[PDB]
Amino acid sequence: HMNVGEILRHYAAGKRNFQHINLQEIELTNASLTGADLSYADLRQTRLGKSNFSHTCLREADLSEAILWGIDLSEADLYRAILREADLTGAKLVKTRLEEANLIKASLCGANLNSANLSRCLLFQADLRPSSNQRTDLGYVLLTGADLSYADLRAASLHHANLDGAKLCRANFGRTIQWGNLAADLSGASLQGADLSYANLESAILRKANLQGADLTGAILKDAELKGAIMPDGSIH
Repeated sequence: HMNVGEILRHYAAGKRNFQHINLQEIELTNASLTGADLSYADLRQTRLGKSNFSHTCLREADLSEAILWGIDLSEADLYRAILREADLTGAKLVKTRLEEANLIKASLCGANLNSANLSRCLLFQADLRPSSNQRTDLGYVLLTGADLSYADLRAASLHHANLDGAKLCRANFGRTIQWGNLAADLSGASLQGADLSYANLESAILRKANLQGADLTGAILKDAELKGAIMPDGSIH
């Protein structure tokens, strides 16, 4: 049941073990707790904008409805963490470990998720459209077996992303007029056995993407860039 001065004093003193601590609603904007162990901690509705939580342990922590805009979570371990409806707009999520995390209704607009591990995460209705500053970067992200049903990925960059076995039902990979009319760019991505049914792939860039075994039932593929893509049947477009 800990306040700002308490945690800042303890961390300054060299304390790193904050497992299970209740920090609900705390404000730590612009501050650093880098390397702290916050496994199993309660960070719900915290205000952590622009803070430095790089290399933190946040295994199975609860950050539901937290304000995490522009947070640095690079290389943090968020294994099975709960980030339901968290605001991660413009967050740095480079090599962040988010395996089996709950990101339902989260905003990740303009976040950098380069090489992040979101294997088997829940991303139902998440917002991954551009922020006012940049498109969302999911280069080399692992989204294997994740569920992104209804997620909004317009203009997202997904170069070499792994979406194998992912559920992408009704996900939006189209252009956004707000951001240069850029479509989602899945160049070189793998979507083997993915469920793309009813997904919007209009003008999506699918060059050299692997769609083998994927379900395209009802998907909108009008004007998609398919050159070199492996089609569901294994043929090369």
